[PDB]
Amino acid sequence: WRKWNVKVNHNEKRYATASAIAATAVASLVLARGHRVEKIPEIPLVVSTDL
Amino acid sequence: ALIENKKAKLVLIANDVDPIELVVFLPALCKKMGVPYAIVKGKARLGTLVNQKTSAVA
Amino acid sequence: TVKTGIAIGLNKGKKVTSMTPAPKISYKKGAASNRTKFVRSLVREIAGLSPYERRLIDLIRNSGEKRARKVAKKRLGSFTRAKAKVEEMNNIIAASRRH
Amino acid sequence: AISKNLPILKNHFRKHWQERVKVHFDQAGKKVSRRNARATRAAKIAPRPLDLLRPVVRAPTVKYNRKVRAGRGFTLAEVKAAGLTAAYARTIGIAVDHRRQNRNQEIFDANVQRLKEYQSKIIVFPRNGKAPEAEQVLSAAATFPIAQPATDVEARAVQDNGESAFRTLRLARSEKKFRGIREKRAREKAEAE
Amino acid sequence: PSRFTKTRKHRGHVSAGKGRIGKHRKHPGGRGMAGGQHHHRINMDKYHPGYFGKVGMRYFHKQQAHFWKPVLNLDKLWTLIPEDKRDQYLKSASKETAPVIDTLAAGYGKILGKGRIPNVPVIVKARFVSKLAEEKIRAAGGVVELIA
Amino acid sequence: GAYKYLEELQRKKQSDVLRFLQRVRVWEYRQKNVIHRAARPTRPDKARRLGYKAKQGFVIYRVRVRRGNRKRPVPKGATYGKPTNQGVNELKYQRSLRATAEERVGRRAANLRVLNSYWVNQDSTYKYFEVILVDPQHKAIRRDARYNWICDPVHKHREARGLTATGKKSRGINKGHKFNNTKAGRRKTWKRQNTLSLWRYRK
RNA sequence: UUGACCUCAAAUCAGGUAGGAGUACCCGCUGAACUUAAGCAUAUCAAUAAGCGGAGGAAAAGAAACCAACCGGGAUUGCCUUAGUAACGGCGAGUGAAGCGGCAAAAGCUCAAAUUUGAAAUCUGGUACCUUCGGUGCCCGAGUUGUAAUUUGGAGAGGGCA
RNA sequence: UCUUUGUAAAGUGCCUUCGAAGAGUCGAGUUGUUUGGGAAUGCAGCUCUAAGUGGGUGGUAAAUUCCAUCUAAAGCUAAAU
Repeated sequence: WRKWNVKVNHNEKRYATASAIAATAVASLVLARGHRVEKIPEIPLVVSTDL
Repeated sequence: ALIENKKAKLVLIANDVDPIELVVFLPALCKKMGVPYAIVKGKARLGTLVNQKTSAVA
Repeated sequence: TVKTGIAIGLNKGKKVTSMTPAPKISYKKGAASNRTKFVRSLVREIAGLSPYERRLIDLIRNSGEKRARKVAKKRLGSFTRAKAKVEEMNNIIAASRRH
Repeated sequence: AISKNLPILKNHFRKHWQERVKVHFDQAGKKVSRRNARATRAAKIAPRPLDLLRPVVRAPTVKYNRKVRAGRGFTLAEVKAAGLTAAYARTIGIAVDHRRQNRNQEIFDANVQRLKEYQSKIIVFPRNGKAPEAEQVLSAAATFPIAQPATDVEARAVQDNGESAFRTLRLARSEKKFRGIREKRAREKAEAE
Repeated sequence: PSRFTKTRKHRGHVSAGKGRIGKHRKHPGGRGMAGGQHHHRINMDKYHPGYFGKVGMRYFHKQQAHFWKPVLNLDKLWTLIPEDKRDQYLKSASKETAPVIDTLAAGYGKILGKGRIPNVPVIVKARFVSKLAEEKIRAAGGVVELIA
Repeated sequence: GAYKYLEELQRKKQSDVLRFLQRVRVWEYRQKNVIHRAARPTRPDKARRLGYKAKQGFVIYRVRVRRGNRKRPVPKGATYGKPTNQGVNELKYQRSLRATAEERVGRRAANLRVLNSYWVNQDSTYKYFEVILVDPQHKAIRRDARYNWICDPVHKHREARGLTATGKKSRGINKGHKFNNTKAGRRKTWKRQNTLSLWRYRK
């Protein structure tokens, strides 16, 4: 009966999700996370629905 | 039930009834309804009369 | 028997239209039946009275209704039951006098 | 034992509480199992809605009688008014509650209308017919939602007649408080010559 | 996190922050609220006066639903009506169209007069009302009708 | 119907006729064995009412059980504890004499399942009951859909588990505000109220 | 003495059934003390451990002699809450539920007490056959001190009209 | 797939007369135990021991009016657990 799951405010979770979505678009943050997107044309990268 | 609506023309009550409470009221009920009743001897006789072993009333 | 439309007072509550539902047959349970009266009178015809009931009848005859009710409150459980039993022993006395 | 300025805490843990500890690790698994049971039961009763039709009922106490919720079953008066017998109602999917009494005209009307529209919407397959497969819906509760009845319009005219609504409350409470005294006084005044 | 605790910092020092003279013993003062009248009476009297004894009447089988009665003040009264309609009503502040406010539907039992509603008329459907609350609604030009 | 008359007459307990019958019958039952098979119910109406039907596979066993409190079975009255538990004499057994009688009868006729039992007599030292039992392996009971539930396995030793009428009465199984401690099982209720329920996302 | 009946026995009579095990959970009985109270006796630990009896895949409970006081809910169970609250308590240490509400699941019912009385309509067993978890004939038996059909309070029964 | 049986079985509308409903039990006193249950929550022993618009309950003992709500002293029952 040690605590395993931790409650987080819904709005705080969504705040963090929005920050992560926004950081997706930042070129420097993706490089810092190390995602080898240098030869990508531009980010946030978008493709057609054929994908 | 027959006595209670006076459809009985004669009632015969066996004296040999083991739990006497089954027939103690029969004389008083017969008197109240005004039917003729006789305390006859032997529930075995009534059983023989109705082709059974014991009948305790006919 | 309608409410007063006010949250305070004797008949407090919302004013609504009432339709007085059909009584359930559960509510007719204490009711007396011809069958059970006939059977109970017939059983009394052969059972007789209890020792404390004869004591009650003698107490009503000699001592009085109050003393009988006290003894019947002792013998039965409650005061209401004592009143009812003394009433029925009064009925027995009256029936004896009448016939 | 007792220490700095702190609230007095009442922690009931001086039995063998550690033996009776239930940790709900199976919350997710139980949710999955419940959804699976609902799915398999729906498949078993495939054309049927997986639940029964419940009545509109007024919540009992003075804290909740402002709200209307679901009941247990429709009264025998309600089913008779809807025009069907209790046994058949039970077979074709209406919850019938025998011990609930309706003293209320608008709860009566709301439940009868619930039953009428239920009969209008559902279709009963005949015992020996051709089985018109009918695209089961899975929730009578969602198909026939409980709607709180509106009481009065949002904007109406102001009627003042000078009672302040506080003196009336005070006087009602006082009349309740002193009714028995006044009745007793009337009895003594009548009985004394 | 255990790595942040002071046990990790006491690793190395003999007594673990509990003292050399007065050790960390088991229960040197008693268990729980022991000795509240005898040797913790000073803490009890300083920090929790009124602890010991009983004062009022009893109430067998008390129901809290009987005493459910949330209170609404006049300042918060106007927040019961929908926000988009609020400017409309304030501008069309007149009789014969006043908004009826069902405090009982909103979840309140009594109306209290915390004061200063605008001088528009308004219909306050309550089941209990304060003297000053009814006075202030009447002054504003509305009315309170009692409900149940 | 004679059963109505039997019922009212049996209610009239202190009437002279029932006093006489009580005396003679209590002497007879005292003279017979402590537990003995009865050829027929001595209260036909009461057996019928409690569930007995006069068909093959229904048994009546008369049983007498000793009256009084339960003396604590300790040597020389030594309890070795607190003065509260020092009592020996006027402690009361928590199950009724009816339940004790029907449990003894079930132990005797282990093949049968007790339907019920009813009071027939008592005296200073003994109380007398008649136990209705059903033969669950008789075909007249296995067929005849009115009584298969007794031959279903979950009804083994209802008297021992407390599922008979007196068992429910003793266990306190009844609806109301007076049975809040014992309504669905005393120990079940106690476990439920003394469990600490901790969810994944703690409250 | 033509033979019954009742009660009680005996059979290596015909066919069955119970016992023991496991016992995590479940249904009861029985039942402590250590411990806490900074001592200790009521209290607490605890209606717990140990002991005993009895089940199942769940058990138990269960269709109100319920809850309520409302504009009334409507079998039981479990969860969130009520609530560490009402209350109990050397009113000390401590203990301590329930109604309403939101949910999960929802399912209802049958006996006794009624004359079939124009027909004991009921059932075990033996024997025979068959399509053998059984069905159908005959025969004893059980049973009127009551086995079938009908009724269970939500009703229902009887008799008329439709 | 054969199996019509069966003027067989069940449900509904109106009216009339009825409408049986569980006893050493409810209940009361007292004793022990138990409960949060407090002039006594349940259980058990003992004593007393009913009634039929009766009985129970309505968390302060009692006597007088009412009212509200169920219908014990018999029984079965899946699921959630």
